[PDB]
Amino acid sequence: DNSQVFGVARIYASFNDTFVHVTDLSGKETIARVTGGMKVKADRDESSPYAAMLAAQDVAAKCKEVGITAVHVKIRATGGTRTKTPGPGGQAALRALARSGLRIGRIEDVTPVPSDSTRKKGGRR
RNA sequence: GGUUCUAUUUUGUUGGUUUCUAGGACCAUCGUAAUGAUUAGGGACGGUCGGGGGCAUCGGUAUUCAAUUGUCGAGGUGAA
Repeated sequence: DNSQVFGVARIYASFNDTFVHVTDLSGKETIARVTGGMKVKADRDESSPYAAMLAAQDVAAKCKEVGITAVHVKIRATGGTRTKTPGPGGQAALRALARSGLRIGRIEDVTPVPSDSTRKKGGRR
């Protein structure tokens, strides 16, 4: 209904999850599809870029009803849902958008990056 | 007994002239003969650099908490 011709998307990609939403050019959503929303949860068997491509592709089905052309992605973290490889999966979503009738606008890396990169130890909550 | 005059020396005091001696303030230059390529200390004037200091403000990103919308499972690990 909205017919917002471009919009942003943050690709969240933690170790188990790879949902892909695609919002408009202002902020409010219209469509997000979860990894569990693509039927699977089995914790260890959630990692790879291969099953993560399917969850990110079912986004395009309901995104059709609005009609977003250029999806401008912001990748946060790297992981996804698995059928094969343990480890990365955030590269999956970019392939899903590119294979559908949706277009890529720009690729941005939007991560909380510290200066020195360790795991934290030393101080409160 | 001593007085008086004259000459000389010494001590104190005063004045003109001649000659000689102490003491106080401030500043220039570094010459050459006795260890041999020496501007050794403090700055004033005029430009200049820096995350040196303390305080008072201000801005941005990320995280967390609280409230509200759209949307249904996640987080961890070598497996758990």
